[PDB]
Amino acid sequence: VDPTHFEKRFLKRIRDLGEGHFGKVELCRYDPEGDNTGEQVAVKSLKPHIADLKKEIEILRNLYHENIVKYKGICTGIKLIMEFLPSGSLKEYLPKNKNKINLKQQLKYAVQICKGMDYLGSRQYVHRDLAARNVLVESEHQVKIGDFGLTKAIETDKEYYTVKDDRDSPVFWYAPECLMQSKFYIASDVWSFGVTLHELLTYCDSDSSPMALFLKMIGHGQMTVTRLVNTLKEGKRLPCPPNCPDEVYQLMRKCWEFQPSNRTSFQNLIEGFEALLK
Ligand SMILES: COc1ccc(Cl)cc1-c1nn(C)cc1NC(=O)c1cncc2cn(C)nc12
Repeated sequence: VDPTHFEKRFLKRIRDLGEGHFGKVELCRYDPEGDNTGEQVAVKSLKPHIADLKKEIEILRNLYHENIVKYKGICTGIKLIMEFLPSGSLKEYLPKNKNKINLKQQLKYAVQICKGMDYLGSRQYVHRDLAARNVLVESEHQVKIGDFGLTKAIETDKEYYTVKDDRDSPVFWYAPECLMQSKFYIASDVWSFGVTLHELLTYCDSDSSPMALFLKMIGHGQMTVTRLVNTLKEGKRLPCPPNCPDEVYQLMRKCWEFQPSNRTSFQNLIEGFEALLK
């Protein structure tokens, strides 16, 4: 018996957890005994791209870290089976738990995101989609990177992976090199982390989301990106979140050096946050 093989006959759908343009995540119970005592699992599938999900499955099957959602197996199109985190993403969790998640907890979540991302980069992968919606909450004390749908392998001795396609990109989390040349470096993930940190510090408030704040700064869906690149070239950046200490904001700003080669590393962020937590 292969513990990573989930038979369709016993994989029972319970309800939706979330959905995108092409992907879907559902809560299921894998219930071979048929009495509703089986383990609950999160199941990612595609809406009725298949090659992409097979690549994501193989990436996650080979990642093992406390701040990366656990791979459990497959159901064979194909479905990806993972552990289930009932608290969902930071985007759903933070607005409902502000009283519980103070600055000290926010900085510990920032450390955990950095550790999971640093592990990913050590494996020569660039995530390309780091945002609060992709950070899952295990508990009030732990977060995990929870999706790898856009993840690419950077070739050995190369510094970036080039992605040119017709798909909708999270442009308000993208570094200048991603917007201008579709080049993704590990440092491009650091830029996205700075935006995710801003979301975490604003408790994922929609009125002060990266998209809302950049749209206020820039003033059509087709001219948006050029005005965003120009704003970044001018040295403009997302403002300090409400009640965020300047020392935290300065670490966030080091994520957003214009050139990828000047940005902080994830390990330097971890050390900076650990110094503030002491
Ligand atoms: C990262 O989240 C997503 C990624 C991709 C897509 Cl199509 C949707 C979501 C998502 N949206 N919402 C509202 C809630 C989501 N997920 C979960 O609650 C979830 C829970 N436990 C383990 C999970 C593993 N994954 C991939 N997702 C997991």
